Formats: sequence, structure tokens, C-alpha cells
Amino acid sequence: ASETFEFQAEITQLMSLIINTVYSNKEIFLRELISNASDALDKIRYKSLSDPKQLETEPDLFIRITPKPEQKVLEIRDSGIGMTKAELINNLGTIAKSGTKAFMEALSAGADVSMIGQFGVGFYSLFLVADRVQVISKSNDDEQYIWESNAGGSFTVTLDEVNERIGRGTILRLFLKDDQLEYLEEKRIKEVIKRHSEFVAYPIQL
Amino acid sequence: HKTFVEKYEKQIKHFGMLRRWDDSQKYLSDNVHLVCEETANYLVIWCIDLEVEEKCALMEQVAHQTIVMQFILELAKSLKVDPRACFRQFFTKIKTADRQYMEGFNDELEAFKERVRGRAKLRIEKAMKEYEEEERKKRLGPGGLDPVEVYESLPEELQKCMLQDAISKMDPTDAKYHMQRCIDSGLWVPNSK
Repeated sequence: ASETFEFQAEITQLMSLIINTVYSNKEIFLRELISNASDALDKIRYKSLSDPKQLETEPDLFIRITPKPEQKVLEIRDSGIGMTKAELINNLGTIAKSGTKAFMEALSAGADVSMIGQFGVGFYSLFLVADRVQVISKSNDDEQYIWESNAGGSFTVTLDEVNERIGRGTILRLFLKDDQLEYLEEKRIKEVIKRHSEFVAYPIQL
Repeated sequence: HKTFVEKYEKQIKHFGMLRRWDDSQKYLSDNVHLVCEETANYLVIWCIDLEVEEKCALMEQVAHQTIVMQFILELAKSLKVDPRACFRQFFTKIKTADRQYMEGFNDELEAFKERVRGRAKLRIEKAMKEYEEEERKKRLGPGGLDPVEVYESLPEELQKCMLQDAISKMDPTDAKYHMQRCIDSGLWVPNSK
């Protein structure tokens, strides 16, 4: 019983620009997703200062990138706080509205694509290299859910009963575009992380 | 003042659009000439323009970087030192600031955004007032009088409404005075001058 909702209009507009831009420095997506994964991890680490049993669903704090060449899929996983079904809907489909609006405003006032992470909406940069994402997430406060988008006006949310179980946190499963298959190669991934995410405070496992 | 801005406009604007502390630090480091009163002042003016253009969401992003620059200049005056040589320690202090510090940082950002909105509202009201000056010009009568004003200046009676008004010829030369103003404001058209 998957459910379908429309994005706020500003989010759909931003996804439209991002998925069509020929901006040539596309590898900044991975930086943005690693920085989101690092924030999700800070969140669970913060919560567990007053509440150490929140860690027990997955005591390991990490980020892990797994290419799946046979599906043209790149997955980025973190063991951060995760999102509940209501957080998937709200956070990805609704309250990004003012960030994506401010960023579109910045783009008409002299900013470029690589500044997207300054506006709190770097998540959407994944459309530079993917035409579709599944966000699989497990918060301590809910079941595991899949949020899915193809950069159009709607997304779906589905109770996850298909994927490997996550103790906690989130996997971004990117369905890479035909011309962006380089991001399947371990070597290419290492160069991008060394280039942009050297300073990240969690291990990045590949 | 004048051509500092002309040289560096894009770079000031770019700094205005950043947000992450490491990026803001790095960018000022590569362009330490940006760290000065003139960039603070131009960012303040750019926030007012954005808010007047109805780019409210971007104004908030720029306001944050404005307060950051203002805080750099403040801390520099505290320490007796040059802002270009001490800005890095603002960023060092902000990245691990106490909760209470970030709360006052946020109150000063919000107060700043309110002053920017009060300033934009002045520019908007200036334009509305000009617009209404022209609505006024456009309804002036043939002798340059506004028939709204003249209406209200008239003795009570007069016609939300003809030969009745005529029978009301009872009053000295005061009658010439209001009648003339009715002609000049277009309230009355002399059918035969």
C-alpha cells in the first residue's frame, strides 16, 4: 500500500533545474550527501548524551558507500538518527521549501550549483548524477520505510518489507544516469572523497 | 567606499550567500580584503534591496552573513587589532560557542532582519505614496482642484444628488467661493460657461 504525495512547488522546481543542468562539476553531490550523513550521525550522537540506549539499535557510527554496478546503483549509507515515515514526508517533501526557494533566488543573483549545500538542501544535488533515488530509512521511533522520487512533482512512501533491515539510519540508493556511470568505480569515488570530504569526522567505509 | 564595491561586488555577494563556518572562513582567508566595514555596509544595503524585490528567503541567508561580518568587526575593535588578522578567531570561537552565545547570536540576527524589513517597508511606502500622488493628479479637475477635497470642504447638503441645488442660492458671496471651486474641481460643469 504505497502512498503518494506532491512536493511543495519550490522543491519540484529545484529538482527540475538540478536534474537538467549541464553544470560540469557534478561530483559535488557526493560531498553534500556525505555532509548530510555526517549531520544525521551528529544528531544521534547528540541525543544519546542524555539517552545512551538510543545507540543500542546500531552502536557503530559510520558512513558507507557501496557501488552496485549491476544495477547502476550507488548507495550511501549512514547509521545516523534515521527518519520516521512522517519525517520522510515532511523533511524531504515539505519543509525543504524555504531552503530550495532561497537557493533558486541565489541562483538568479549570481550563485552556482555548488553552493546548494549552503542552503540546507544539498540532498537534492543527487539529481546531478541520478534520475531516481530511494531513501530507505530506519528511525528508533518507527519501522523502516522507503521514500522514492524521480525528480517530478510526486514521491511515494512505502513500509519497507523488501530491503535488508537497517539497525538504524539511512541509505540513499541512487539510480545513476547513463552518462554518470563513472561514480560506480571505487577509484573515482576515492578521488572525490579525498578532494571534498577529507575533514569528515566519521569513518567513510568503501 | 564608492569603488571598493565596484571591484568586489561578486565576491561580497558570494560571501553573503555562504553559510557553513568552514566555507565562510576559507573564503575570507582567500580574499582577506573582504573583511572590512565596506563589505558589512554593502551586505546591509543588498539585504534591503532583496527584501524590496521580494527575495525574502535569500535576504535571510544574506542577513546571517551580515551579522557574521559585523561580529568580526566588533570583535576586532574589542581586541584593539586589525579585522584582517583576527577574523579566524571569530570562526574558532563560533564553532564551539556555548548554547547561550548562539541564542544571542540568533536574537541579534532576527532583530537585524526586522530592521531590514522596516527599511524595505519605507521604500515600498515611498513608491505607494508616489503612485497615489499620480492617482491624485489624474482626478484633478480642469482648474487643478481635486473634487474629493472640494466635496468635503463644502457646506453640508451638497449633492450626493439640480434645480434644487439652484434654489439653495441663499448666502452672500460665499456662494461664488464654493461654486468656483466646484467648477475648478469638475464637481459642476457649466452647461453654458
